[PDB]
Amino acid sequence: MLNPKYTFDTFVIGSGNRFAHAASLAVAEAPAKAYNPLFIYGGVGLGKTHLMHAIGHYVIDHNPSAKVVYLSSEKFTNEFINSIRDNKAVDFRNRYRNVDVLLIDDIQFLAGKEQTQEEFFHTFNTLHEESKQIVISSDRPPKEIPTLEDRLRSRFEWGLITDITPPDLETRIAILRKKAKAEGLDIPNEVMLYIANQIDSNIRELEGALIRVVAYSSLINKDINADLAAEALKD
Amino acid sequence: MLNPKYTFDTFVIGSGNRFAHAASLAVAEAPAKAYNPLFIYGGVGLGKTHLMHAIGHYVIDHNPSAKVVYLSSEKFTNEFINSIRDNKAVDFRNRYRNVDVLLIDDIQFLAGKEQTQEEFFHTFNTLHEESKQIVISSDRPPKEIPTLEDRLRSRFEWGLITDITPPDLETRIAILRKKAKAEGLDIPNEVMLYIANQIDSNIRELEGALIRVVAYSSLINKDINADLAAEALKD
Amino acid sequence: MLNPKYTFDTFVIGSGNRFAHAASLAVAEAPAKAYNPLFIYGGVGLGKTHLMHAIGHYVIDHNPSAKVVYLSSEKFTNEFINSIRDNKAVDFRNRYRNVDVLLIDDIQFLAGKEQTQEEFFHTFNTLHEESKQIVISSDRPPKEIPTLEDRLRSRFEWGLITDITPPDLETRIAILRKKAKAEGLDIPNEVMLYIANQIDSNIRELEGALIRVVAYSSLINKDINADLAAEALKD
Amino acid sequence: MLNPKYTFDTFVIGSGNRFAHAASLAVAEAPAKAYNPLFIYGGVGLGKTHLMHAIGHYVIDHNPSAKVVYLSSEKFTNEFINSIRDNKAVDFRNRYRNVDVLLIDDIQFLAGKEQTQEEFFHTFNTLHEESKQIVISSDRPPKEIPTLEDRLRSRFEWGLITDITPPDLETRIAILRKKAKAEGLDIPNEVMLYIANQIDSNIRELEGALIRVVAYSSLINKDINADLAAEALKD
Amino acid sequence: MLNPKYTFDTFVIGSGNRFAHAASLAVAEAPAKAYNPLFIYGGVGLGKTHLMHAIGHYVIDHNPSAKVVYLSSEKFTNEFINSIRDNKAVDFRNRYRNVDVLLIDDIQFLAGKEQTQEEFFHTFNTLHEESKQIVISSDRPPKEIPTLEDRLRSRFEWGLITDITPPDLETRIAILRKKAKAEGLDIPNEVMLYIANQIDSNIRELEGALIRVVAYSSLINKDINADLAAEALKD
Ligand SMILES: Nc1ncnc2c1ncn2[C@@H]1O[C@H](COP(=O)(O)OP(=O)(O)NP(=O)(O)O)[C@@H](O)[C@H]1O
Ligand SMILES: Nc1ncnc2c1ncn2[C@@H]1O[C@H](COP(=O)(O)OP(=O)(O)NP(=O)(O)O)[C@@H](O)[C@H]1O
Ligand SMILES: Nc1ncnc2c1ncn2[C@@H]1O[C@H](COP(=O)(O)OP(=O)(O)NP(=O)(O)O)[C@@H](O)[C@H]1O
Ligand SMILES: Nc1ncnc2c1ncn2[C@@H]1O[C@H](COP(=O)(O)OP(=O)(O)NP(=O)(O)O)[C@@H](O)[C@H]1O
Ligand SMILES: Nc1ncnc2c1ncn2[C@@H]1O[C@H](COP(=O)(O)OP(=O)(O)NP(=O)(O)O)[C@@H](O)[C@H]1O
Ligand SMILES: [K+]
Ligand SMILES: [K+]
Ligand SMILES: [K+]
Ligand SMILES: [K+]
Ligand SMILES: [K+]
Ligand SMILES: [K+]
Ligand SMILES: [K+]
Ligand SMILES: [K+]
Ligand SMILES: [K+]
Ligand SMILES: [Mg+2]
Ligand SMILES: [Mg+2]
Ligand SMILES: [Mg+2]
Ligand SMILES: [Mg+2]
Ligand SMILES: [Mg+2]
Repeated sequence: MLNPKYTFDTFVIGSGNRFAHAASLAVAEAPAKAYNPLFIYGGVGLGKTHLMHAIGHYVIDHNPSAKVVYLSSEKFTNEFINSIRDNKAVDFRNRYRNVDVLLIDDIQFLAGKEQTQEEFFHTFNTLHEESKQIVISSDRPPKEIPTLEDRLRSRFEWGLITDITPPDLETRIAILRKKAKAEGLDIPNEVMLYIANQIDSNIRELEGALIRVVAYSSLINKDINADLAAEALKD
Repeated sequence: MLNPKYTFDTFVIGSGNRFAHAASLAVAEAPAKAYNPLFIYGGVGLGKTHLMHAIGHYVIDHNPSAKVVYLSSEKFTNEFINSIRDNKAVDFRNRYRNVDVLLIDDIQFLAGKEQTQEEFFHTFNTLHEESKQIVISSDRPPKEIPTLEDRLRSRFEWGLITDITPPDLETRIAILRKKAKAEGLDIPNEVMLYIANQIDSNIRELEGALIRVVAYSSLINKDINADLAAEALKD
Repeated sequence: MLNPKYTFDTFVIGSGNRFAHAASLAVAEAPAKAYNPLFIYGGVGLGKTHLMHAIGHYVIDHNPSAKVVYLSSEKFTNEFINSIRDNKAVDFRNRYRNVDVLLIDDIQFLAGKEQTQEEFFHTFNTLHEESKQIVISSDRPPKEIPTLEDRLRSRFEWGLITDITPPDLETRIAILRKKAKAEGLDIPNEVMLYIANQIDSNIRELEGALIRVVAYSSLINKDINADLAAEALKD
Repeated sequence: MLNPKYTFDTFVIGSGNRFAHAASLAVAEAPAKAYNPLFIYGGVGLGKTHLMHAIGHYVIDHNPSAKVVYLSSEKFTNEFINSIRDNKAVDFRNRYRNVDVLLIDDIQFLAGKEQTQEEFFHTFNTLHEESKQIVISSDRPPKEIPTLEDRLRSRFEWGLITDITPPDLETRIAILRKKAKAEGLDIPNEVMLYIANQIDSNIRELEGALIRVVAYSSLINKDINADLAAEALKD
Repeated sequence: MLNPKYTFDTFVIGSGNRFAHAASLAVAEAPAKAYNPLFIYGGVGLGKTHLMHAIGHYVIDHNPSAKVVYLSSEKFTNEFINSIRDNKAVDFRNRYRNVDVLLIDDIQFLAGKEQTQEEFFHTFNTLHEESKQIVISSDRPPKEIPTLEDRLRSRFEWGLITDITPPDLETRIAILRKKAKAEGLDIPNEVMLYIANQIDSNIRELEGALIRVVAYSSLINKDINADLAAEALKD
């Protein structure tokens, strides 16, 4: 279930993510003991899911008996709605109310879902009173999620809330050198600089702009440089 | 489900398609470990579908367990809309969210299909965060697909993007020669030159010209030469 | 569904239709495995529809388990538009995308019909990719059909195109002789020769001129000869 | 729907209309199995409509399940254009394309109605390939109808064409006697002979002459002879 | 709608209007069953319009269910041209093709209106084929109306034509008597005989003379005598 590229070690710290990283490690090192719940929000492609998976690995790599479960809220909704239609709701509860860490991603996808919101509420309360770790990610802070009840907003606000903001030029370059290290790549700093300057959006667009430049250098079998990089990225 | 005619074998490589060929061979050699997702775009009849079936053919033969699925985005839409009407959404999701390689063709037909775009978003995230191969083809790069949410455009720009451009005279001649050898046809080079020189459009029109010339030869029982070829293609 | 008077047995082969007839029979004997698609074009009354029924009969008679559908693009347009109004698009698609042989007459009636063009595109792609025979006819070649997208034009050009031209004096007579033979009639050669010489337009006008000669004869109850003929066809 | 005065029995056969009569009777006796289509043309007031209603009477009397529709091409035009404005085109098609016999009068009023012509085209084709009788009347041969496409002219010439030419004096007398007999009148021969001699135009003008002679007789309470006829028709 | 003073009860029969009167009553007693159409022609101020209104009143009085419409051809022309501009021709056809009796006055004003002619043709055929009464008035017989097509003039001649000729002295006297009885005046036969002798033209001028003579008498305050009449009309 846990993408194995998404560790603390592959996660680059910058000003924009420092809080969320420190909170995520606090929680990993001391599950249910440090911050419960941890609520992480922020814009598209900024590492929410990466951090959530990093908390996961850390906890498992340190307690092989720990029942650790990641899933988007869309998947939590689908399994729940199913258990009602198939009358096996008792089996959905024995699953999700007895995990040791619950990592639930993108809770904004519960908007306009009266029933799944309620079931998430009862799941949240059970896990909290049983000293289990809850980690929720969102694209926006609890106040800005519509159709949400006070009682549920109130529990999202009860632990630590951290935001993630987009990285600067320097941080984008550090994210580029980190993926390049991961595949043994010798790349000039003028290239990274050039790439990071064009792509100031999400680390996916960024990750992708690098994959291209390299793959192209490989096809034409020529050394990587800002002349090549710019050619590979016109389109 | 896969065309036996569309393999890496029957695919002639030229300057217009070298990138997409290499990318597709890499993806095929290393499912999910090389480029994920791979996104291929280009004009009419230049080998996108062929390259996608080529990836399928190779993976199934280097891993007879792998679940490999090819479909147009229009079939993905129809099957999805159906699954909601006949209240079997769980069966649609069991299939598309649990494949090892998804080959999804002509992604632009999700233009202005808000529900299906969202269903494809979650399908994508499930497969990518579980190291499954996504290959996506389009008639255009992600920045140019209308209605396309920016949430997906980004996921399309996150792996490798390759385009294919129309093959030159030399590659068209080589596509003709390759089709002829496969039907066991002995055809003079001057005829392949004649055909390749008149048809500079798409490879579908190029195959059609050869089929016409062969059929008109067979009908008038005369050996294939450049006078016959010009006679058979006048209209 | 199919005209029992429209078979290979009743189709007269001349230089003007040798190519279309040869193609139609190859398709009929080896469906999906000789030429696919087959595109037949030609002016008014030259046996396009006759040849498409003849392929229907041949395939049905030789494989009773084959799903063979003949229809005009006009009926395809109305059945589609209707399936949309009645929320029954899925019933349409289950029919036209699962046949073994699609015989679709007069595709020029899709000029100006963008929604149905897209629907025929998707039907074409599904049938071709699943090794099903497509046969399309037209009053003109693909490049002369207005409003057609390049992706659809290219699909019409990808198999064998065959044109039909107006039959010569020898073939007109052969056609008159064949109609007469079927209708138990007995007619001097000078009569066929006179009719054959006067009607050089379409086989409809030709059949019609034989029908008036026979009818004028039956009326004034005198036996058929050149003088009666010229009297009958005085127009 | 049909005129009870317009039968084969009430129709006076001359040499100018012998051929239309025979063909009409043949059609009536064997619908869809004798002449299909039957195309009748001729000048004003020579019994085209009479002959069409006569076909309709004969078929309905020998087959109560037969669906027989008589209408002018101008009524076909107004019902079509309305069915488009009122979005009920499928309701018009259900009517006209499933009749057993279609009797359409004065086809020349389709001249300059390119949309209606096309709908009639598709109506013709549907009715023809399902073995339904078509009967068309015109004031002129298919060739002489302006704006008519080739594909439609060709279909009008595919069956039996029959002209009707104005009646001779013997037939004009034979007809005046039929109308007089139909009203139980006793009228001297010299009266018919006088009228038939002064009126050589259309049977409408004949009928109106007899009506004037007879109305004048009854007004001035004197018997009908040549002198009174001559006095009544002075203008 | 209609003139309450134009009845059978106020129409003075004489030898000049005998035939037209008989025919108009014959039609009124037996709508669509005695003469269809009825064509009335004749010079100025001879009671054509009066007869047409009298038919109307009689039909309405004996049948409250009956749809009777009187109008000038000029009102028909204008309402029809208006219907085309306003795209409401369907509304024009609904009105005029579904009446039980159509009284259309002064048909000659259709001369030169080729478009209105055709509309009146089709209207005529529809009313006629559905056994509705058509009454047409004119200043001249059909052959003398210009621009009229053969097929329309034919239909004007298919029924009864009645001419009206100017009235004699006895009838002029009787008309004056009847107008004078209507107003409740004691006018000596000497006066009526003076007016009738001097006014031999149309009954409008005849009515005009009486109105002057009466008004002259009212002003001078002198009983009406034949010398008072001579001076009143002196100019
Ligand atoms: N700080 C970081 N260091 C290294 N890689 C990073 C960092 N932030 C993001 N990435 C990479 O960027 C990609 C997107 O990260 P992800 O964890 O999916 O972001 P997200 O905020 O969860 N996106 P979304 O759900 O669309 O709003 C992954 O490949 C991450 O490893
Ligand atoms: N490089 C090539 N060598 C051999 N055959 C080729 C090549 N490129 C395309 N073809 C053939 O061309 C035809 C069309 O290829 P296909 O892969 O369907 O193109 P496409 O890019 O998918 N077209 P479209 O989906 O309309 O934009 C097939 O018969 C292929 O076999
Ligand atoms: N070669 C032929 N031998 C015998 N009959 C023929 C031949 N060609 C045409 N006909 C007859 O001609 C008539 C019209 O043929 P059909 O196949 O309908 O023409 P088409 O090309 O489909 N015309 P159109 O659809 O108007 O563009 C039918 O009765 C056919 O049987
Ligand atoms: N041969 C005939 N014998 C008897 N009555 C006839 C004959 N021909 C025409 N009539 C009568 O003439 C009148 C008009 O004939 P009809 O059948 O309407 O002619 P038409 O050819 O349709 N006229 P049109 O549409 O203006 O060209 C009717 O009253 C018919 O019954
Ligand atoms: N025979 C009649 N008896 C009494 N009044 C009559 C007679 N003929 C005409 N009139 C009167 O004369 C006037 C004109 O009659 P009207 O019916 O309009 O004539 P017309 O033929 O319609 N004229 P026009 O339309 O100019 O060609 C009205 O007041 C009628 O009542
Ligand atoms: K709740
Ligand atoms: K949708
Ligand atoms: K050669
Ligand atoms: K094939
Ligand atoms: K359409
Ligand atoms: K299309
Ligand atoms: K047409
Ligand atoms: K005439
Ligand atoms: K007219
Ligand atoms: Mg995420
Ligand atoms: Mg493709
Ligand atoms: Mg045809
Ligand atoms: Mg008629
Ligand atoms: Mg008047």
